Amino acid sequence: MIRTFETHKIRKTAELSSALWNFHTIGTQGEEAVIQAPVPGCWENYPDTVSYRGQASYSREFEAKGNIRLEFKGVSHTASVLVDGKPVGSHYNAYTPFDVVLKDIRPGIHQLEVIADNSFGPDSALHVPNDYQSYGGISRGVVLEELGEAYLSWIHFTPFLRKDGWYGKAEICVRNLSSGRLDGSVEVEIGKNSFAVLPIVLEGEEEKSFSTEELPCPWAECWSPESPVLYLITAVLRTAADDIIDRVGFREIRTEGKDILLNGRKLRIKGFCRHEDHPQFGCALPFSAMQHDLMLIKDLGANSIRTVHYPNDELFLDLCDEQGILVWEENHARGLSEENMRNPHFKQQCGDCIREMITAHYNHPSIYIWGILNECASDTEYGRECYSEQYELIKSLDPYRPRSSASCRFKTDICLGYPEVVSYNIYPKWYHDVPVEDYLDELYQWIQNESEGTGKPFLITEIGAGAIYGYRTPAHVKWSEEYQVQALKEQLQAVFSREGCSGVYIWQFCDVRVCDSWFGSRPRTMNNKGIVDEYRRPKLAYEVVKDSYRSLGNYFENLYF
Amino acid sequence: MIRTFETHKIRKTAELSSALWNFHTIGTQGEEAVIQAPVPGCWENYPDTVSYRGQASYSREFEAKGNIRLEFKGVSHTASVLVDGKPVGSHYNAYTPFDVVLKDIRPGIHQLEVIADNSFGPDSALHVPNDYQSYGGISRGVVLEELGEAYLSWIHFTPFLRKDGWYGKAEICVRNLSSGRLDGSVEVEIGKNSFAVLPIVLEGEEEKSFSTEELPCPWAECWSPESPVLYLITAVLRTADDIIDRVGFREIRTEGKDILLNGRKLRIKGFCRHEDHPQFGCALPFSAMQHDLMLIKDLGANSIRTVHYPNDELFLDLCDEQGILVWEENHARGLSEENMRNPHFKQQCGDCIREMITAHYNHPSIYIWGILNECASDTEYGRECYSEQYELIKSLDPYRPRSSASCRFKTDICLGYPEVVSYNIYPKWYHDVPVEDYLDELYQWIQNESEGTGKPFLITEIGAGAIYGYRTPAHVKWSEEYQVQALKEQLQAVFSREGCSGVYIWQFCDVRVCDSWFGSRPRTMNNKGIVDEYRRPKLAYEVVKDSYRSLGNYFENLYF
Amino acid sequence: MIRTFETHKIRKTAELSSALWNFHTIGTQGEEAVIQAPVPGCWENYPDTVSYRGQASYSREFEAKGNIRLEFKGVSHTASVLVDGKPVGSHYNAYTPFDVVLKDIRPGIHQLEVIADNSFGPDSALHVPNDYQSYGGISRGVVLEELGEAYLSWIHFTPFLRKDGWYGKAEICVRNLSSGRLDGSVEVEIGKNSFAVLPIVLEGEEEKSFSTEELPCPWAECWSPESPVLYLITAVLRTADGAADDIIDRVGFREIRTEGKDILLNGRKLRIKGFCRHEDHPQFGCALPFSAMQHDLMLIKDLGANSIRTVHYPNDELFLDLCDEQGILVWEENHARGLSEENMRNPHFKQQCGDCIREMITAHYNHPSIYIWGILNECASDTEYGRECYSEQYELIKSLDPYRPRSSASCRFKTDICLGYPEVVSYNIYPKWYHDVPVEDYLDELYQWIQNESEGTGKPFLITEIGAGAIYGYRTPAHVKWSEEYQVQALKEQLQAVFSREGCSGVYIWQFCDVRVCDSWFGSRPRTMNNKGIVDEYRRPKLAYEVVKDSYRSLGNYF
Ligand SMILES: [Cl-]
Ligand SMILES: [Cl-]
Ligand SMILES: [Cl-]
Repeated sequence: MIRTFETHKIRKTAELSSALWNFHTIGTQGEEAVIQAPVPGCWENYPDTVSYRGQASYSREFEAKGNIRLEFKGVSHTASVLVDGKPVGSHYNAYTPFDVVLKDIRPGIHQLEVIADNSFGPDSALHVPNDYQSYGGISRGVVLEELGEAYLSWIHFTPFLRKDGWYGKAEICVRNLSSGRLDGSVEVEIGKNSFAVLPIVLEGEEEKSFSTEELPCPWAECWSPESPVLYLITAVLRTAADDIIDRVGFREIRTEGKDILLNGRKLRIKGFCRHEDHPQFGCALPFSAMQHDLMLIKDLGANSIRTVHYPNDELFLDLCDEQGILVWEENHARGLSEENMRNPHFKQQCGDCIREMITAHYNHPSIYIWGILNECASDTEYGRECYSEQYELIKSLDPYRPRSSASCRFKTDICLGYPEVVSYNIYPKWYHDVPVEDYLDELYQWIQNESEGTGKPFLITEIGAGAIYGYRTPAHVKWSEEYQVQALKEQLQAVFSREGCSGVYIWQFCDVRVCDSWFGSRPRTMNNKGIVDEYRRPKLAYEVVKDSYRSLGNYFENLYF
Repeated sequence: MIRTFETHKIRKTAELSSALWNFHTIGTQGEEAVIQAPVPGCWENYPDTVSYRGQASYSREFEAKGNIRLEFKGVSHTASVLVDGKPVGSHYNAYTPFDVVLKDIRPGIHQLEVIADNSFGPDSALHVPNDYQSYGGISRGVVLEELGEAYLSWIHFTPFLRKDGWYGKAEICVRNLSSGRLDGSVEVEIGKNSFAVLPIVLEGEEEKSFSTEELPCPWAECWSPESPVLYLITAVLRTADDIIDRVGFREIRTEGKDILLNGRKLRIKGFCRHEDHPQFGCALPFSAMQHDLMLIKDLGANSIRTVHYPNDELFLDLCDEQGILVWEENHARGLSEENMRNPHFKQQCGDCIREMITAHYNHPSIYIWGILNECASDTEYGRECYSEQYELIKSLDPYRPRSSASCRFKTDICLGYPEVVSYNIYPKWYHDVPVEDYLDELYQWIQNESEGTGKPFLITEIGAGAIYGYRTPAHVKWSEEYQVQALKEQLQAVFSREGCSGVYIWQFCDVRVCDSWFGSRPRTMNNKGIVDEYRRPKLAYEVVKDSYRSLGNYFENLYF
Repeated sequence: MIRTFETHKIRKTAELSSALWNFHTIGTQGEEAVIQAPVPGCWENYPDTVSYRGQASYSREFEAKGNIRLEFKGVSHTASVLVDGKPVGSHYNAYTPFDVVLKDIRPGIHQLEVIADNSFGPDSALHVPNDYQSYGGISRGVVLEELGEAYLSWIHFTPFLRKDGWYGKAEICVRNLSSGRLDGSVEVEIGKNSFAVLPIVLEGEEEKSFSTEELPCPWAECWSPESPVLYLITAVLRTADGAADDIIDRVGFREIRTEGKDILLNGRKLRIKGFCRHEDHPQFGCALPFSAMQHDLMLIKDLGANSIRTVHYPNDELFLDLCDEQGILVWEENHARGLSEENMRNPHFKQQCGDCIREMITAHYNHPSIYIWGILNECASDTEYGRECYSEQYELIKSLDPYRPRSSASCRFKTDICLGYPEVVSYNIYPKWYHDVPVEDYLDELYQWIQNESEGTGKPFLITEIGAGAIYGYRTPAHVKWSEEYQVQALKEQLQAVFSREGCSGVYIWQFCDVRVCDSWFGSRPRTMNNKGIVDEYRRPKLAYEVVKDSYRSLGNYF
């Protein structure tokens, strides 16, 4: 399983994942055991490599002829792809998809080998020792596609809410693998309604996109948390032959003043930060584990998830689309110092992550905002140059969705003029003993009186508290579940009564494994601020969050007129 | 119960602790509940004050006439004593004893009240937010004595090992409560052997001490871990009063790189142990003390280090009787140069040292006095403080060796002063370096670059954290498996380190700490116990036992 | 420490416990090395004997001359006492005190040895494989007394509430150790008020009891939970030598009486808000120190309870002292739990029950906290032979204590044939734990059967056990049994029902804390523990702690 729907009926495709591949670590003189390992999977979950950091090899065979495309949905975190022993592709970043395209291969059985590497060091500017784990392995699916002379690389659909109803625009990218000029058309349907036919002309080996005009969609129903209506959009390429199928929802997301507006209504965010992490599956969570998390998150009363701190599996985003859950998705970065951001690969790897993330995820109605550079050095001049570059990269790829960044630069951020939404991570009553209301008011007033973020929508993108599941004390000391109950009660009461604040993401949904270097401040070498523990067992604070989130709706309905 | 033996047969004494007193917190405008609270006890263990920091009041009644003495073995941490509503004494520091002497009180029933305070702030230089808890309450016992017009305030006995066997010297301090001059004698016996009779002459209101000569003790058998023979020493004043203590005939001295007990080269197999228990705070009863001791003995240890303050004399009694060697230190842990410059610091350290050595002089188990654990021994002001306190110790007990647990890795400027050089190190917990390499780099520097060169060397702390119950195949830090492998490596290194006399593992059990340390202390506990706070053995318990049981108390096979 | 007050000022005494003694196992094919062990203590808490069942030796020395008494407050569970290598006494039952009296011993150093045995088998009819542990060792204190030619063996004080105020009677037992006749008097004062003088004539080697009349005590204030006023009662034996001996105890002026369906305390209708509590602790076995006792009591008071039931044996006098001073009502029972009809015809059963009852009431008579005597918890009250035993033992209690009410915690649901005998009818029930039946229905069906079809009709009625299991830390959204959430639900329904039941004087929750049990019970006892505590064995509150506290604190001590 790769998506919750079929993305191709014409193109010949087959999943190479959901299978056992041959696996062995590399980097030694001797023999290494070859074991049969699951793909998707993380090798930190296999008994003999629970602690392995380094390179390892995954291999299997496949059968194919002609022009082929191998799509990799995620390899943690550095990949080299070899087909029949020849290097044919490479990739950095565990959390965004990539592909290898091979022209006119011999028919028959081929050998596929992926070298996966989770090492830290100078080549890796995003994956570093950090407050979450960098796993190793083929952590998301793998797809073999047999192509013809040309194929549909992607389709991006954009809804528009006009005075008279829903309009839409489609943009399609076609890649010609033939050395000669190519002619044809692309026919586009949305939910079996006719939409457009685009004439295509490609010069030899050209990749180019073609846009339709803004067309009416009088048949379209809204996507919203209360009614998550989705449509399949289909593009069929005809030459002298190929398709792509995606899913869309008709919703508008814009900011106006201090309001985040969804389909014209003032949104209240009731959210969770959620890592892709699980004690048995690493970051390779199967469908069943995803939906289990989503059902707990819905039980808690939440309407939104924030993908700390990297792009998520499209299968998870699909499930948010289908259930009306709003998504903040951000590029892969957490807590990087100014010196970290001057790594010579940092800008290229951020740009690559952003490009791949938005190109792949453009169509997900659940995604209402793009985030960047969580807790990076937004208080420095060199930091500001990076924030500016990446914010403008986002706008060039998606001019419509709002943008933001979760800041921890308390009253020293110099980048708040750039985003549409100002967002702050704060931990009063955990890392600072100050009443939450006072801390939040001091920060909010500074933003409005002293920063270029004034008058914009404002989110608390992290608030919460640690608790080791099972540690309970009449003294309610920090790390006890009782103390976490008290902290979350006070924290949520303050954020939801802060005028000008659109809502909150609790840090965080579940406890998460972190890097060994963080052990000193991370009991059990875990981040323990989950409202459920790593085994999804509800801590005492679970009932406090549920009471709070279930007492509030998705929209501000009773604001002053 | 105050001691494991009776310290008085002539003097009239009654224990006022081991009882319920009336208790309420103070500092409010309204009514506070009066509850019946145990003494000894810490109010952090009573349900309604588990989080209380501040002042509280303890009171009961007692019957007495004439001259009386009220001895407090411990009040956590600042005390004010009132009798019939009049202030009559005060005290700072939870861990040392003190007394209140009142002259010629009317007969009948009297009101005793103790105001205990565990507050932090500028008045308190030793009790600070720290990596252990500052409890509140009457945490050790309370004794009422009815006195005549003079009494024995203490007796100190010193054994000497000479060419021809054991000698002894005794010093007794007598205090006169009458305005008139006082003449008498003091008869001293050890184990019902005649020892000396000292003539006494005291001016009015004078406290003065008198010493016997060095006298042979050919009947004396030695005290040692293998054979902890003890004798009762009794001093009887005649003008009428007595004092009884216990002594052991053992010699402790350093010679080169050796710590010598009765001429034999000692190997320390130790545990750091706080006075901490989840039910009893720092007010552990006899049964809880002996339970710890039986675990420590089962582990193969021969020694305990009183981190980071003097211990209950009842615990030291149990160590004397069981042959356990004790490192006892004054109350201080981790104080910066700025903390040490607190206007009260020098006074409070001096008072702690005086009360500690005066009260504990006779315990044969105590083989070394420590000071100023992890204080600022790398600074000049620190050195001034270490110097003063080391010399104070020598003036009070010129015979035991002195030391200090340092963490000033290659920067300590105070290693010229003590008889033993001692270091706290945490390789494979706080620093990922092979233990053998870290210890070698430190040991070489001491020998080649410091005035600690050529003296005996102890590791006074080494260990690793483990949250009891957290286990994982990945052996991450805080898992019990990781603590197993850390301790195995650490112990292997210290016992193979030539020049090192042994080790105190940090630590025996998990210990509650202050809320300000939560960030680096899971569960607001120090989790480096080999047993958890409920005394349940962690996985590493078997690794320590395997190490300690495979080694004796002495270096028997050194090069000749 | 043996008691919270001094029981002697004239008699010369010295505690031999609160000390290390020499300890080694005996009778094994292993090494029997000697270690230094605490007394009081249980050897299951010493690392090398954590699993040891059998015999072991405790020894120390003492110095004494002439007539001596050695008092043993508790040896678990079978003792042989030797002095200077010669056997001088023996005892069965872990939980009652006993003494050894020795005439005219040589002066100087003596060797004391105690062989303690916790084995199960045919000689032991009370200590059996059971739902609680039979520890081994000297588990309570030991006292050496140097006596003269006679001594005060006990003093029993009984208050009476009359129309014109408090009255009192005192009975003293004096034991002459001389072969010659003894003339003297016993002078008794209560709180420094003069009470009585009893003239004494004792033949050679006689032990005899002497009573006063019922005398007025106009100065006396009463004992109650709200005001637990206590007085020290002092008896001094005066002979030709002067004040030759004494005995000091403590009393409280309170009346306990049943009248109809009411348990009356100083006239008021009592409500029991109680806990069953074993003497069990994971570090201390059954040898809990003063600090551990008071920690338990402070938790029990925090929970809103006013009463404790000593499941299932007599308790340390130190604990009962602490209940006296804090106004906690005590149900105390003899040592027996769940013994079948066949278990009860063990040839030693009646002797051992009788010995336990005699020692319990003779030693504990004066405690004002004790308001009721229980016997034979969950024994074979539905059989004819069981009835015979109940009748014997109830009659034995009345001959030792004709004033306190009596009872027995029954589980013979609608089949008990012994409810005519006691003053209070008591039942253990576990609806919503062992039977899935709504608590109110089950309790109604039982209570109507008692009023309509048994000779228990019209008497006061208690639920002496109700509760549910929970393994601390096991929590699940499914609220399965053994989860802490399920225990919350069960206790809420359970306490609502009992306090709603017309004719019920109250309840003892089973139980205060989780308790170690015998290995043979493991099949139904997770962790080889009884897990029905409201705190766990380490005294950590389970979720149901808050449910109990809300229930108990919403009700007063009286109807
Ligand atoms: Cl954390
Ligand atoms: Cl720790
Ligand atoms: Cl159970």
